[PDB]
Amino acid sequence: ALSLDQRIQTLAYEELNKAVEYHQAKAGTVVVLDARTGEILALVNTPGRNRAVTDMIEPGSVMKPFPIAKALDSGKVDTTDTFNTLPYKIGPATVQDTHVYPTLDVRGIMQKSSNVGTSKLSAMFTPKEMYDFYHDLGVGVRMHSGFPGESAGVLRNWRKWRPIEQATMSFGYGLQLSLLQLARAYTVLTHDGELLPVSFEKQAVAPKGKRVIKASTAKKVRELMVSVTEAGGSGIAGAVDGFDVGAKTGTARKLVNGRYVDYKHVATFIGFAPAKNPRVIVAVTIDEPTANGYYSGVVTGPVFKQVMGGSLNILGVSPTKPLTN
Ligand SMILES: CC1(C)S[C@H]([C@@H](C=O)NC(=O)[C@H](NC(=O)N2CCNC2=O)c2ccccc2)N[C@H]1C(=O)O
Repeated sequence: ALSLDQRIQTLAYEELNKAVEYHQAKAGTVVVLDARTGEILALVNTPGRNRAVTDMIEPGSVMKPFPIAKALDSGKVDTTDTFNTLPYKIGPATVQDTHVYPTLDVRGIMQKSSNVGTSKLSAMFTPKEMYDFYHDLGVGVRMHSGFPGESAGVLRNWRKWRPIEQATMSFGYGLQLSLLQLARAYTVLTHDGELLPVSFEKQAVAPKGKRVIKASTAKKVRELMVSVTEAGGSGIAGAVDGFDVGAKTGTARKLVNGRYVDYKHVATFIGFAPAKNPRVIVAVTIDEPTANGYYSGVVTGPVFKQVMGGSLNILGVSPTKPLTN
């Protein structure tokens, strides 16, 4: 009846805890979705409540593939287009990357995780168009997974938005998602641009997605995302031997009385493989690591590596390129 694979479940548990202990972190979560059905194959939380469904976080940089997809789907951006990625101001506040480049093409924006570049891609759409796009991805939306305490997330209405909000949401702040809503949204990337329902039951009928982007655009985005796990990309720690992996890192500062603090982070890592035609999505978040680094790449990449590499094995998926080990 249940779609949870005990072997992936066990693997996800062990590796989650090994990372949480190692990094002296408060809490953490792993979800593993079927990339074409939305079946949950694994879902684990450090002890306590089912954080995967009940808790909402700001996605940060693991949001960025979505505005990017939107740009490309519209016809207004091509994958080769170059953008000005310098710091710029919207009223008082300033939008910037942690490493400054003067320009990046779209592929640069993904591989390096450019806040500015993502917000330049966002800025070509009306508030309504971005809202509608995030809503269609399930941001702020009940999933009816069948779990109790299901968080809807938060998606403030576009009629209310200050201009800075459009921009900050495009690179992941001022909006909130359960890790499970976030994994789900990635089915748009994996299921040829159709958002899938999520369920913990084996399903007897093909599930029907809602079309959000073209099949051609998901394909292009998945290829862009391979850059994240190769040299020059922020998720190199996440690479799995034998396979190209489309992934996205995200490190977020936390909100304490509504101001962002520089001594408290949430590390996230979501990816799928094989990149060209994925079978699986793996999502990791770890909250408030205190030892042995705080970046997505070093905190959540290794966890992802082991859960993805062990899932592909367990499901009888063969390596698509030769090992270098
Ligand atoms: C370190 C990174 C490469 S920057 C980028 C990105 C997305 O996650 N993270 C940020 O832009 C994030 N900013 C952030 O939290 N806030 C909150 C409100 N405004 C704002 O920008 C940050 C975290 C740590 C140091 C510097 C910046 N991805 C990181 C990755 O891959 O771990």
